[PDB]
Amino acid sequence: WAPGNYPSTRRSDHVDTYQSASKGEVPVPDPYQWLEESTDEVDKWTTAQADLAQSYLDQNADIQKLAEKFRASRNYAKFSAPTLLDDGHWYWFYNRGLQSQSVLYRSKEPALPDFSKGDDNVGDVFFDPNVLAADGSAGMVLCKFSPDGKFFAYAVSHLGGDYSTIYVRSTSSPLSQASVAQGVDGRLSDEVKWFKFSTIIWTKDSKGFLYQRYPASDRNAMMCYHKVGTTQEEDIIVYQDNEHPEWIYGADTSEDGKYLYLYQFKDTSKKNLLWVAELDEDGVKSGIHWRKVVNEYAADYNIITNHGSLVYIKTNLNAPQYKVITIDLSKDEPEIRDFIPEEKDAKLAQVNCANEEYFVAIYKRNVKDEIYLYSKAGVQLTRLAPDFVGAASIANRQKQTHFFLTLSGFNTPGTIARYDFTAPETQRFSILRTTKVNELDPDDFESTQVWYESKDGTKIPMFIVRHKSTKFDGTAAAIQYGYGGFATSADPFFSPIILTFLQTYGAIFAVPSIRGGGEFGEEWHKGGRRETKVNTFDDFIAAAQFLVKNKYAAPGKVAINGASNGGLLVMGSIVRAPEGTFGAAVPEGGVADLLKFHKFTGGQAWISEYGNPSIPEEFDYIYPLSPVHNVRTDKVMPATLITVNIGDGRVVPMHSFKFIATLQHNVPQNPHPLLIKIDKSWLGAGMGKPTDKNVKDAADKWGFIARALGLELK
Amino acid sequence: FDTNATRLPIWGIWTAEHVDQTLASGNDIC
Repeated sequence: WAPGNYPSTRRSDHVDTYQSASKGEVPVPDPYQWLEESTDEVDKWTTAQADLAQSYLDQNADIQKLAEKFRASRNYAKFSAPTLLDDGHWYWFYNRGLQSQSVLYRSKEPALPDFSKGDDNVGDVFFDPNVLAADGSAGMVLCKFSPDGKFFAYAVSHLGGDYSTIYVRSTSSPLSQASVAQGVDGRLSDEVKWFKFSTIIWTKDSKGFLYQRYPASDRNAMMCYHKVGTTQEEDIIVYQDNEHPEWIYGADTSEDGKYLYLYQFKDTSKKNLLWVAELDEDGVKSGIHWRKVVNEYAADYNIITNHGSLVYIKTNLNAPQYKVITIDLSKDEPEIRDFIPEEKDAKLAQVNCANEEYFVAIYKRNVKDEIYLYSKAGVQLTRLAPDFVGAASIANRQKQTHFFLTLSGFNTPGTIARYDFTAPETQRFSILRTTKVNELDPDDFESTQVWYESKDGTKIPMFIVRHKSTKFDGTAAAIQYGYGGFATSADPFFSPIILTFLQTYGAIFAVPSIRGGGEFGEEWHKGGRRETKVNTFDDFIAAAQFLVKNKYAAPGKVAINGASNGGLLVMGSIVRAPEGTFGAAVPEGGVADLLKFHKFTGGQAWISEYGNPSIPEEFDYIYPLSPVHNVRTDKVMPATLITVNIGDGRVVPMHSFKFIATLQHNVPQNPHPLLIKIDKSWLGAGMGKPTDKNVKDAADKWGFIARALGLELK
Repeated sequence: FDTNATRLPIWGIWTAEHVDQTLASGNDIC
């Protein structure tokens, strides 16, 4: 490779004209509009670009060595928290190490396993996703046992399609290589197609389940009910709104069997309607009477549980950091009260009801999760896992006398803690399982939180992870991760590949809690959203400058990475930041054409985050931010490796194709390589790639960064 | 589970290194 040898890329004379509130009518040239399409020309272009990318990566001998390291780092047993079904047996996911999909196990005995004995020694295979297709192409995207434990509904995604299909099987009929070989697949006849952007919500009678489907872009979503032991033609439409075709739907059923809840969403903002229907014992039928409790888009509402007509709801109504309210439905005009009040400086992230009347709450304080147990009277009884530092979730069923916590972070691979209400008061909390890694020692790695100041004076926290031998003396390379949007928190997470990269090169890993995320609630999201979106980039750029300025990383040795909205983040950041701010950039499946994002698949919902390009006022703040339309001819770009999957239906690969073509046109003689790596396996909706393929891709990405920053293997 | 979060521009159900979601996969299966 040398500068100025990029593929021949035709520049059309397509021009789109937009309305600007300040500038009037603005003609915007789109010479790579043709890269929106699926044609022979585009096939030649993607082939040429991918061959050029692979050719450059072939020059790097260290990539093969990293693949060896990363495979070994991933090669360890992994497992979920177990779930007790009403048959008395415990079910959990188990991965041997490098399986592309984890396998659902079932306990041999109707008792909580001693998991130190080993998963195969304490359980048998119930459901193996890997055998859904002989070639491993079929992926289980989600699943749900019935309340009574008799059936197992599971959504399957195929390669090629943009929809999942729900199948149902008896829990006494396992899916494995043995069962497939010995007999017939073993599932029921039920085949519920066109399932998307949803979960499976069983009614508490275990007779059927609620699911969202689309008609045979995606519009006119329907909330439907499927009865077990029937075909999809017999499925009841529970709710649809042809007047608002862009709206989507969710659902929930109360544990007592009394209520059916309907959620309605108009866009990707955290605002939903909430209607409540009373079920009589024969269950969901057509003609459900909806009580319109929340009937305007104003706040977030998610049901926790109910006791009689008193409904407990996690909400951010007049409470940016979230809280728990009660709405008493016995009243004609329902009275709204705070059960657990808003904490000013901690986001209420999750609340589950446990042992019928208690509440387990997860608070996120300075982007670090804290777990508490509350009584029925709203009294904070105790803090659980007080010395834990990372991200946490709850796993339980309301009626049972236990719950679990799944705990992880930058150097906590996976701890599963159990709380048992039946034990003596001092002995209730315990550790069920701790995840054991391979080669790495998590104790060799330190994570700290440091604060830096953005351009506007706002103070922003940032996680810094390093191998403990690495010094903050202005010599280390840095890898800066970000997402920056949609109230998605950039939480701590265990990555054996990242830690392996840090130990190998003595680099550091950085995660600034930039505005746009939901680390500090609604106001933090509002601070990097729509007209304020530029703050997200300023926060992210300031983070990188702070790392160099304060001697965490060496000058020009900050690489940046991000996926999807994180791709937009990195692509916009290289365009906007000063020359030499970054030493490498890796956008993965990113948004980039912010003038046309809303024209493709489910992009129209993201107007909540980016604004509407068709509105003149909003065009005026989108246009200057759009990465595709702000590339210059006078700024040296860092070494860039763009990655996309050609079958990506979430973010059309269009976005990345236009950006790389625009980069290559504007700075053809850039001293650093501007490449795009294009995977041509049409990966289905809600899938990982194969494990070996992930390892290879990781080795490419991290090797490219290593070489771009001039890092050698010791 | 978050219905509205399943259609975000995000990697998988926030980074490429989140590849393994086995730890949390058994949290809400019933």
